[PDB]
Amino acid sequence: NNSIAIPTNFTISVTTEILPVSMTKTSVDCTMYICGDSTECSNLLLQYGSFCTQLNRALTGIAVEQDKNTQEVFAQVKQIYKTPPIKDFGGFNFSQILPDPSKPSKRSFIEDLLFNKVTLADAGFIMQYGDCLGDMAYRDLICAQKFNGLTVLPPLLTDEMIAQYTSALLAGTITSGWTFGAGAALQIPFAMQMAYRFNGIGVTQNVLYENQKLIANQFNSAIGKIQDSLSSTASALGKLQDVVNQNAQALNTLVKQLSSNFGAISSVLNDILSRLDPPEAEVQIDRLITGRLQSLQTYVTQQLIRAAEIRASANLAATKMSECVLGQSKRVDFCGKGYHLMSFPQSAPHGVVFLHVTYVPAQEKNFTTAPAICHDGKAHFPREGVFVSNGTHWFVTQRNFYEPQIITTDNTFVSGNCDVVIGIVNNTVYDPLQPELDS
Amino acid sequence: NGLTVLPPLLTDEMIAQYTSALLAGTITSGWTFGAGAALQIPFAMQMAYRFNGIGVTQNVLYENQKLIANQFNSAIGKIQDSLSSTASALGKLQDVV
Amino acid sequence: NNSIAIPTNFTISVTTEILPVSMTKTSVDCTMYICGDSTECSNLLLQYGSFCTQLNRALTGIAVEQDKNTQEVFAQVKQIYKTPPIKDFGGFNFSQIL
Amino acid sequence: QSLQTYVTQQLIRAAEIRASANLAATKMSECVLGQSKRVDFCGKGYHLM
Amino acid sequence: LYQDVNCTEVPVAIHADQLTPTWRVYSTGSNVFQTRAGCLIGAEHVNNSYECDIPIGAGICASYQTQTNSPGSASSVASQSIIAYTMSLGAENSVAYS
Repeated sequence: NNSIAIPTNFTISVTTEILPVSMTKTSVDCTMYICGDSTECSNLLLQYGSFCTQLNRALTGIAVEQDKNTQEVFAQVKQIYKTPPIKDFGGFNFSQILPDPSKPSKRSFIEDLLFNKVTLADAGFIMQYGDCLGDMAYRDLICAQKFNGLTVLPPLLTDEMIAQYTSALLAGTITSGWTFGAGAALQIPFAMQMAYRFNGIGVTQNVLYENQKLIANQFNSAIGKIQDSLSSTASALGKLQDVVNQNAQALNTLVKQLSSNFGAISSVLNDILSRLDPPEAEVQIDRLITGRLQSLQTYVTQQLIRAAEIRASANLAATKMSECVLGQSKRVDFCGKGYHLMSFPQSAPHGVVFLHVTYVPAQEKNFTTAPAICHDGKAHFPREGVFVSNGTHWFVTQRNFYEPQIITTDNTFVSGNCDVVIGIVNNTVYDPLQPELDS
Repeated sequence: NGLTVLPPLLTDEMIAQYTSALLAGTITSGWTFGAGAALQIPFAMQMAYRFNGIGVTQNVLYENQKLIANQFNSAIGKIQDSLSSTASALGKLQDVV
Repeated sequence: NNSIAIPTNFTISVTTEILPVSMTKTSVDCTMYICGDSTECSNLLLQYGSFCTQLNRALTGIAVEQDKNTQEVFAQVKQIYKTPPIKDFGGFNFSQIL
Repeated sequence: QSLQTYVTQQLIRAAEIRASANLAATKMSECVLGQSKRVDFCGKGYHLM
Repeated sequence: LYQDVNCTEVPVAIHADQLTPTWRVYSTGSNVFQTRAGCLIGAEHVNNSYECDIPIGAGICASYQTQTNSPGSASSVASQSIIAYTMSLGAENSVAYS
């Protein structure tokens, strides 16, 4: 009942959260998939009718919603912001995560390391080696893989645009803070931004300045740890890799299903027509078409589930961006473990990454606390901060950090008597008025 | 017909232990353990900060601390009544099963 | 324009919310379900091929996500905390729920 | 066909359960571990714990 | 728009192979030029960039009038026609930071 723990030091930990946003845009044509340039097969297939028309509509809606999710996640500000030519932030160094002006491509160092950490090949010259794939290098374009018309519609938003949006948001956060998300951007020094954020979490900004430079180092070192997270853990991008693998496996399975017999004499329509007469082959063709239609329906249903999963992830990503990045969120464990300070967005292939800079206590010490102090019959409750004791003297310190100060009437007010409080203790309160009256 | 039911990875005892640990941290460490290292603090002093969080000065708490505790205790009893007077509290789980 | 309402007393109400987390983990085998120890039925069923393999993968993914949901809901703290042997809280009594 | 229908229903149930579990975890992070200022999120009335 | 294809196999007998690096494209300005995403007929590429009107892909959007949301006079029977252009990414801005 009389023991409390007060933090005497703090640390600035940084975590990473990968959130899928979109995925590959696929499309399947009934004619080519089911029938190979055969009039009879097309005539039989047209009997079903609206099935193919509704499947195409569902696929188009899936693509539209996938594009809208990316637009909402990234395209949130009409105004593009840019960092100043001189990088002065009071000690913070964002050049590691900011785009490199020298490189022709405006890609951050983190994305470059993410791409590099995947197993690549050395047989030849590394000129472009994958501009859209989810951190790999493969053979020729979709046309190489499109032997049945499995067209892959290019994403509406290009990686360069996503990177530009991420850079603009990051620059606004550094310069405009959270003001630009709530209206017109308002420039303010970065060193003064953390001051308000600490007060948001109940920590007086006075500590910040006293350790400002140090804090910057604590931030800088944290960025380095991110690199280690890539070397010591390859599962950070597990979500995107798993989604891509699942999509590829589903497409490949759908492709191989074309060769399934489904109980017919042969799996090729031309062979059936050549060896067997058309009229009696009608039943076999109908059965094959029915099987292929069932497989297509199953694939489309799975695609719908995947689209629902991706939209659900993208909505959370956008909510975090609005809260974690643009502003400061009071929700616990929503913007990363520990008290939230800010968040930095980063582009990722068919996904987004959030780096949450948070406030976490480092060193804690025990103290003896009392519910209040009542000296001359009138109680004295703390407006802000909790009373602490070292065993001989009683001091008042702020809520989330150790900063003892002499107890004065300025930081406390009178409410109740000695008797009303339970467990109260007696102490002297420094009254500034008293010394003045002495002279 | 081989309708195997794979046992859950987490056992009810582990779930109960997790719930007890979280409850104990809340009583002793408050919300500090969720934001970092646990920081012990009396429960009577935890409600003081929470009242200020909702714009209520903690001064009332102490003046009615014991009373408030009773108000809390009686509430637990009401929970039991909620089971006797209403069997639909667990409707979701029963319907799913 | 000149009337306000101020509370003179307060009450501590408690409510309950039941939220599903997981459910029974099921699995279905194509062979036994469709064919009873018959070679011809198995041969005919293997013609479809990847259907059963993808259904099993979907079921495994469902189980994995159901387990992960429980892990996230409950397994959030690596450190296990325990109440003190003496139950003193200034008047609160959690022994009913502890 | 029956197995496919059952698996589809199982997928819908799994999506329902995950949607419930995400809300439960969010409440645990907010309602239990910390104090939430959201109204009617952690029960009717001003949230205490 | 013929999508994910190149308008080369289409029947054309009016031009003879002149040994050109890129599909005999000799233009004085921003005249129609072949695109990798697809081959478009009925619009002319413009260097200037404006807000997206009809998204297509790879950041290419098509618009009818050669202006965006004019509070004044709209299009006419004049030389203005449908155009395809790279959508302007937001609006450029600068912040005085010190």
